[PDB]
Amino acid sequence: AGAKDIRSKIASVQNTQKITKAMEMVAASKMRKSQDRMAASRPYAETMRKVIGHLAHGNLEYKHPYLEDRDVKRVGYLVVSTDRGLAGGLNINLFKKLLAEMKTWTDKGVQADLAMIGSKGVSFFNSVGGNVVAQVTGMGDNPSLSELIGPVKVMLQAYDEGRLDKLYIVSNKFINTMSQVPTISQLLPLPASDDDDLKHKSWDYLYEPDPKALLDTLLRRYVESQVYQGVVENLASEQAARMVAMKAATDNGGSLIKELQLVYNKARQASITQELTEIVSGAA
Amino acid sequence: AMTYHLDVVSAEQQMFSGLVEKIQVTGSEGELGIYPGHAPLLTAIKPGMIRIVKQHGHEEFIYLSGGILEVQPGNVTVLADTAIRGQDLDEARAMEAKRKAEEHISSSHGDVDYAQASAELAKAIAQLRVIELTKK
Amino acid sequence: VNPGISVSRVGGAAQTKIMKKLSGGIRTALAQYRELAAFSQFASDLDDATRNQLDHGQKVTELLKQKQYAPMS
Amino acid sequence: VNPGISVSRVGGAAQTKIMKKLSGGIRTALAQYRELAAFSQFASDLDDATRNQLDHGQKVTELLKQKQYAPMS
Amino acid sequence: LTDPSPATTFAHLDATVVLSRQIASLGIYPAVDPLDSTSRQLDPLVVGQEHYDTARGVQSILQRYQELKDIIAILGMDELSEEDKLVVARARKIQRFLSQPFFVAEVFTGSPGKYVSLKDTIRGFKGIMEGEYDHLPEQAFYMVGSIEEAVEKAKKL
Repeated sequence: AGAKDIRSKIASVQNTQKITKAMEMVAASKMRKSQDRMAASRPYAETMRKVIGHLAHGNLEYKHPYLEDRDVKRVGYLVVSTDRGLAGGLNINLFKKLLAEMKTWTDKGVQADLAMIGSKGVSFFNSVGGNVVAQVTGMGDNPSLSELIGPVKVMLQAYDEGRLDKLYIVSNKFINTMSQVPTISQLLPLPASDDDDLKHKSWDYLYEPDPKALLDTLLRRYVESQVYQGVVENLASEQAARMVAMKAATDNGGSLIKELQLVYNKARQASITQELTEIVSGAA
Repeated sequence: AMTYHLDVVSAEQQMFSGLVEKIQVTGSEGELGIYPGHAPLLTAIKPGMIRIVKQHGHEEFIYLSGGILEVQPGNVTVLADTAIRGQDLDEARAMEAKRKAEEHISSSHGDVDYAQASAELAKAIAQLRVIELTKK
Repeated sequence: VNPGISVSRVGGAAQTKIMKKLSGGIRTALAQYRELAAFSQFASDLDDATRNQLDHGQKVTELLKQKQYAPMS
Repeated sequence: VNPGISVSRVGGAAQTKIMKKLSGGIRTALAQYRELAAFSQFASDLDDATRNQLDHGQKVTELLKQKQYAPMS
Repeated sequence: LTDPSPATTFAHLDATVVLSRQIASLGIYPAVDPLDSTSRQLDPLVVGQEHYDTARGVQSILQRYQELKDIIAILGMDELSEEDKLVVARARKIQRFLSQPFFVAEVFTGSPGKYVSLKDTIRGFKGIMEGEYDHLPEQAFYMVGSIEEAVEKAKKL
């Protein structure tokens, strides 16, 4: 209505604000489960670095294969991407800062190697272009290291092969519930944890094998569970700002309701007006 | 039987925990006498179920996926490789991941909220004919 | 009919201890099973709150309908 | 002009056997193209099939024109 | 409009004009509404497609950012393909560029603006048509001198 329009319309704005309110709620529970779940993945990676040093004082006296990570041809890169929507703009935040870093590598001019995970930035860096030797996408909410395997030894070649010297590693996170940390790292650094590698393993740990093997695979474990945590927090951020935007969009329609209040209210008055007009006129 | 703070951890989250006076298994080395009182040492174990005297005589066989376990002096905890990382596999699906790069591969989160949502996206976003109603 | 949108001046004013007293909690609870149904679709997973309400109110809601030519004792 | 908002009862009856013959698909893209149009309503909603409905719908849409001064052969 | 003053008026006039709150609402130095105004003398023959074509692109781009107003309003403009941002880009920019120095401005706008020749209008018409500079702010475009004058801006501004 209004006249036939502003109210049918404005009502559509009710369907709007309502709809996106249900969005605020949906994406809210999403947020809560999102971070709540998103906190899990730390434990054994934490262990891995911890002990890694711990021996690695005395143990570090032997050898570091990946102390270069990959050898210097590329400074590699890594992409995660959206399986869903409404979360937030780390396509802009992360993909922006990402393109930026890319410019920094062009500044370097050294080679670089990226791999898409997630669907979106698979479609950004697809769109935006780049080198993704592997492209992964849209695992949904489930981070799975075994799912990561195909990608894991996907990259593990060139890095292991010494192709991509450093690398780039970008992971969103919820910095707070509020604050959401899009993160981007220089990957394929020697992650270089010497911490408990200060104190010679004071418990002299009989080592069934030699260390460097566990350096490779076990290291993959540490950084990997690290990845599960980081992408998880990316989900914390995700469903967080999801709820946020969901709410704000739930908000927008009110002003419209005001205007249509001026077509049905103002043009209400107008209808009244013509009513007077031809009421008189035909009434003569 | 409880001794030495026997924990079980995994990447995403710790597997289990306790104090197990005896842990009955055969190390990747070989038959491993279930014991309290073993020295600082490093270990790994294939998948399978290991009875253990754990806290208060509670001995149980617990299947594994393959994974690593060791004891600092007196320090007991367990890590399970979620599985043994697939030989090739990860490297075979590397080719996939590469083919996935090469021959595009994409997945998504399709929530009935995301789905029914997008329904409201075309749908709700469509059917705004007041889009012309405002002016200046 | 419109549920309490129909609004009578009299109402349970004439209703009895069973009727006034015992029969009380209707319309708002109705609004519940209504409102409890409400969010369910877009934002989902209504617990046995709304399930055990909206449906309980959808079940009782079902018990409501009285066909044409139905008087009530 | 506004098609299908343009509605004339005489119609392609006078379209001769081929004109009679070939005249069909019009409202189709009036649907289809415009139907294809609907996909935009959700940002990034399209399908390769629908992409063909903007190939016929939108591309075949790109087909038609009539000038400021148009004869027709 | 339906006022036969305006309504009936549309009849007799060769070219229609509007002095409007629109470019005033836009704050443009013009402070008027052209967008409907018809120069009957504009023949794509006459205009060429210099003026003719450039004009058609106006009809579109008009409909373009014009259209964008809707959903941009809806969700914010986030949902857009960037190409929209190219349209609204040349909208703020080029649209602004239309806003021009005109000598008489000196009175109303204490500063005189500039006489503006048409060949340049085809020129910059290409430029922003090219989005050639693309650097010049819509501001420099706003109340612009000619393409170069707004490009002289683009240097400074």
